[PDB]
Amino acid sequence: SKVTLNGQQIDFDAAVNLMDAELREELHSAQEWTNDQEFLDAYVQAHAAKFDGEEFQVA
Repeated sequence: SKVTLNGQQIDFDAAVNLMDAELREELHSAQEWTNDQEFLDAYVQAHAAKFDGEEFQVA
């Protein structure tokens, strides 16, 4: 799928490949996800919380 990150449409699988492994599995285990965009948006929030405010980016 494509998801929107920081105003740009990017491949979700590529984004997932850049996600912190512990956070990605925590989010996957915690709940059902309506779609990949909801997953990404929650990941961005969790990444900022884990890494002292760092903005997840893909580039």
